[PDB]
Amino acid sequence: ANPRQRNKQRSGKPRLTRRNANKKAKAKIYGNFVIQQNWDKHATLRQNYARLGLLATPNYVTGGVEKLYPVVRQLEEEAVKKAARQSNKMLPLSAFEHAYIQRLINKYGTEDFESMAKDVKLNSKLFNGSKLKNLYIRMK
Amino acid sequence: RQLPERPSRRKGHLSKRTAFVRSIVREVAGFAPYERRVMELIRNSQDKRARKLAKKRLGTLKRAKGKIEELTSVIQSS
Amino acid sequence: QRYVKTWFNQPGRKLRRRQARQTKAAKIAPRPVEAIRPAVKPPTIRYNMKVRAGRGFTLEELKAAGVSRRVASTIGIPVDHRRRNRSEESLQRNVERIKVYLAHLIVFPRKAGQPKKG
RNA sequence: UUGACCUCAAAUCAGGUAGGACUACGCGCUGAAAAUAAGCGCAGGAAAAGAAAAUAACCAUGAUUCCCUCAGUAACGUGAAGCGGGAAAAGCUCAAAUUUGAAAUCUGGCAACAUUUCUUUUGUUGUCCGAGUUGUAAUUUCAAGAAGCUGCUUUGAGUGUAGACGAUCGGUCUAAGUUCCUUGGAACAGGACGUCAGAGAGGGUGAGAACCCCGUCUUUGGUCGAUUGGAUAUGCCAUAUAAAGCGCUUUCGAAGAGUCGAGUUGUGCAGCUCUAAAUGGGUGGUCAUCUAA
RNA sequence: AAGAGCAUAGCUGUUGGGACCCGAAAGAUGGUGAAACCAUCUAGUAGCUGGUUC
Repeated sequence: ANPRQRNKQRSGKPRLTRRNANKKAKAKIYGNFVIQQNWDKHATLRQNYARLGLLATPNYVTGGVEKLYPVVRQLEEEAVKKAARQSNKMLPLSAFEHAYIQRLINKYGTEDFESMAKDVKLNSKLFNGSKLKNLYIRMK
Repeated sequence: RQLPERPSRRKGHLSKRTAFVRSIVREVAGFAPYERRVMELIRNSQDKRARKLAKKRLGTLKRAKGKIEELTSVIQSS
Repeated sequence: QRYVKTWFNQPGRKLRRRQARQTKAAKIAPRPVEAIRPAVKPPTIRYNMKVRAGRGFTLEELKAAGVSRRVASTIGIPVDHRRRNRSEESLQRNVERIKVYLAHLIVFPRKAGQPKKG
């Protein structure tokens, strides 16, 4: 009706036909590979979550439930596996630190972490006692 | 259950610095026309005339009250 | 009785929102669609005998429950810096709401950053 | 005699940006015989609002928006709001505190080196000039927090490769009568005999065509692409002399002014006259609640 | 004083929306000409006139 839409009604240029509509636009799953294998491309998301043993929501369902009649283990072992592979949170000492703590321990014994902190010459960086122990245990 | 203080309710108490900064500006800036007139009336002891003048200027009694003791202490320090 | 609002898009708004739910969780599968909300008492005399979902767990609820503010929003536990526990009843009802949550939670490990040296 | 700056210019100076259109919905402002129409200004795929200077009077609630309810109630024919049920959910950033054992920051020129929806896009590295101490970074935002002490737990604004997985653009593949008899210019009609069907939607063809043709179903998919989203595996670099959470405190805790507000005037806001404070100030019912500019 | 309603659909009545159909003299906004004109408000206003279908 509008001149604009009358233009391409009386024009000869073909439209920009864009083919988009899909009945039941159930979006397919990406993200986790485990769930993506064991998804049901037909059933609904709240069915699929309850099928797998995953709580769809922790909070109460604000409507009805589905009553038709009168993976979680895999996710668990995969989880503890990766925590095991990436577990060694311990860090070594760089060459500077290797000398830095050695010179402090070669002169203030080994357990007087309050004395090393008070030192003004060797403990130039003014590291507190809590970090001095951290560098100590990091050496071993 | 008693509840630990929410740090918003701390607002407006005072500071040792913010008080100090406010004291310096009071001396440095000087005094407004009305504060000059009010101060002179205290020195002449026409306080009842002085206090009623302040309420006309500011608008409320507590505001008028509060400014009077600010100026009187200034008088004694001077 | 001028301009009217007519609801012929009510059935299509029902599906538009259903597809948005479908689109959302499909992006974040293993995790639930929604966060956990606390259980709070309505603020009236007509409604103080009922329990309803809150906005999030106060600072003290998470502190006793064992999560700090920063790691509580990552794993999906909203915080409510406004709300506060005036009585031990609400503290215990919501502390043990997070207790069952942290028991049913499987926090997957992330990728670490390991510099070549210390 | 020579120079710092401060302010102000000029240039077809180097590089940039603004205007006009559309206006269904957005935000203003102005405004009739309804805060309407018309007028005026301004935006985006949404806009606006928005992390309480908020309600309430409870066993308290907890940004905003929207729907239902509250409710034609309350207040004064106009016409609420809180609570209640839902949809959606996500939080945050500055100013005000000395980096003072180091302006740690950034624009630009050139020089290189990569990257690309892309020779069109986007940066990094070095280097010189400047910006900037009348304050650019790090830190902090009241929910706090900083500075110490403590001892536990954590860490990439990287870059290739590979595969799976979604997203888009285009190309590509699809079952079975056109067999006889009468009507007719025409068999797509009538009858006979058969077939296909995950396809008997629709259209075309010389009259009612599942089986002539295009399609339809398969397709919630095969196939060749072309770009890409986010994860996963693995390789190579990595400033970690660091940065962050939480116990503890014999330490401290900065918080927005011709604005709040009082008098009057125009229809909460605005104009004029005057002009604040620091447990202060605002809003509710001495307590509660919030912490504006 | 041993509760009778709640919802829906239909019929009819009535009140309000353009309100059974058509029709009056003004006005308001914003414009175009040189008070007039133009498109809006606007289906302005009816106590009244005319019509109202087997």
